[PDB]
Amino acid sequence: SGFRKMAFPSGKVEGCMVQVTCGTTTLNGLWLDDVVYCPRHVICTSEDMLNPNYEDLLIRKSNHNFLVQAGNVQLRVIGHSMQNCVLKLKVDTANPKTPKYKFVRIQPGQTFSVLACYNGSPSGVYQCAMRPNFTIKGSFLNGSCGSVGFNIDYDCVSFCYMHHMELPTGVHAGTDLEGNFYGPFVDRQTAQAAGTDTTITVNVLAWLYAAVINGDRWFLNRFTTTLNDFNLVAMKYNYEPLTQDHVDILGPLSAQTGIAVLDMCASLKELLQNGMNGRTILGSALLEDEFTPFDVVRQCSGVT
Amino acid sequence: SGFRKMAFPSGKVEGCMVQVTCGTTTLNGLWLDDVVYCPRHVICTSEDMLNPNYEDLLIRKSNHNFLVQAGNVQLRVIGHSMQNCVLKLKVDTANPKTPKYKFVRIQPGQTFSVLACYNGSPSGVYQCAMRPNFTIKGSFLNGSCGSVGFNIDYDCVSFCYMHHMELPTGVHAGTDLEGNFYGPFVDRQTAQAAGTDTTITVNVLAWLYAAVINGDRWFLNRFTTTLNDFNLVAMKYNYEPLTQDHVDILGPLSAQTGIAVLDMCASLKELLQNGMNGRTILGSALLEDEFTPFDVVRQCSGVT
Ligand SMILES: CN(C)c1ccc(N(Cc2cccc(Cl)c2)C(=O)Cn2nnc3ccccc32)cc1
Ligand SMILES: CN(C)c1ccc(N(Cc2cccc(Cl)c2)C(=O)Cn2nnc3ccccc32)cc1
Repeated sequence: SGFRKMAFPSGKVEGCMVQVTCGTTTLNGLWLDDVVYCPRHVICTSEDMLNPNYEDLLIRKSNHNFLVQAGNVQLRVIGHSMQNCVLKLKVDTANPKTPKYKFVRIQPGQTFSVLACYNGSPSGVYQCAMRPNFTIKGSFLNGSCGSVGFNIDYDCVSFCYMHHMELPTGVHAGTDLEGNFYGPFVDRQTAQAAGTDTTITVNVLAWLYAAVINGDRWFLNRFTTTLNDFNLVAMKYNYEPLTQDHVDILGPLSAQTGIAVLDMCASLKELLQNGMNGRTILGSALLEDEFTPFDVVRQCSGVT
Repeated sequence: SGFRKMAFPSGKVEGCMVQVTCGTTTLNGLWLDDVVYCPRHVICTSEDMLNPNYEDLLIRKSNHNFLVQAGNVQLRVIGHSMQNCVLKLKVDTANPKTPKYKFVRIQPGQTFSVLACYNGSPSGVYQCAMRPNFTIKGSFLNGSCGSVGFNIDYDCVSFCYMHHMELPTGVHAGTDLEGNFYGPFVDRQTAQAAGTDTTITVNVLAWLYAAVINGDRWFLNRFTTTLNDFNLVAMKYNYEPLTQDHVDILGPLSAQTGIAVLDMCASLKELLQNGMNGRTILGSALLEDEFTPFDVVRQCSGVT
């Protein structure tokens, strides 16, 4: 028992982290096979970021201007192309540490692990989620750009995120591994409003199921609710609407605990209307939404 | 910016994880050089755990009874010995993935990353701390025994913990890599009272410094305090006493923010006496104590 904000083992991803330098800008790159993926803003100076024409700035760059260093050894750039907001640097050597991989674009509410890197070197690993407003509440400093977000299914690493920027509000924005930004964000230094940060309702419910599985049962009440009634309360508290798909997704946790999904909803409704009253759930004083139902089942069953 | 419960990259430790089977018991082992370290209770059945005589149970075991599997390949056991509550299985092959390593016994208040494993396979990685009562609030299931807690300083992995058991209260107990249990715990299935779980005061202060560095400043007040006055309040709230050593340890964070340690103490004193009032600090509704001053400086500076 015990419930932790658990990240995937980062080893498979550490072996892909490289350093990319273009001009005076140094950031991180992901080396899978003979291609190095990195944020296209590697070609910019901090002054270029105000109003960049990436296609124009790119014409002034050749293969020999992109310095790729894997560990302490230089890689040879034999090609370069821009795909949306990422650069694909073709190197002459396939990464001998390349895991089985997929590039997946995740939806808001989905969680993933981030391996924060500086100069191609992994600094740390933490678990976070794509917010309903397409930002991530990460921990990134200058030089972390090109750090990736990922999931693992046994041996296959599914890359879902690459870090690009910190919005003025301290939140983070990035792309999927095809260069497409999550949400309406652009790689331009202009104030971009993040949007309403709603709570991922299905994930809070999953986390209430994890709490019951792990012994924390104080919040369990004698009430039930309907999806329509619950959603009225959820709207009021800036919680995402709960759908019948979310109810089905919570089926396996509902079976394991014997608590019907709408009974757990009524419990959640009371926690929103009454508060925690100085109490905790899984050592937390707030309702946690960065654990999906798949994450709870995974952590509670011991998937490796 | 952004502050996350960040774990060390787990790659160096994943390459040391092996599966140890003795009789019908299967748990994890740490393979460094030609030695596999594992909990001595690998020789027990769940019935033996009630009243085990490890030295007696051990006489009935030979090298060929300890099945060590690294990935999908078996390792040859050429020796075995018991050191306190750990078994050292001498194998005929040195781990080719052995990192630079140290075995260190940590003090309460210190944090480390745990790589939760099942059958020698890493399942996840999370950051936790040795509590003042020598337990860890981990996330372990049956079969996780032998999972290790560690720190990294560039390339040297300092192993500090090996998981042994879950106390009836859902908390965890284990040893250092020399087989010595943290605290008064014994590898025997008898109810063991964990002891008072106090808050690591120096770590809460470090985390308040991280919040100021990351923009959360609402809790900053116009007051100061003395160590003696602060400790009166800290005692009342089951917080560890703050020493002059802790004040010195918070020096670099006090310099970086311009907030004197006793001014931050007065801020902490008010948070304890008044509560958060429905507000958050670094996205948390409670005072976080599982980040040391070294962890804050590390995460805020970008150590790789
Ligand atoms: C390449 N170049 C010199 C450069 C320089 C600065 C940036 N920016 C500013 C910026 C640009 C574009 C858009 C928006 Cl909203 C902000 C970042 O936000 C980069 N960044 N990412 N995570 C960070 C955490 C802390 C500090 C900086 C961080 C990008 C590129
Ligand atoms: C080898 N053998 C068959 C065996 C079987 C059971 C255990 N015990 C019981 C136990 C023994 C000793 C002391 C105390 Cl307080 C409890 C554990 O606590 C083992 N364990 N570790 N983390 C866990 C999380 C969930 C479930 C079990 C977990 C140890 C050894």
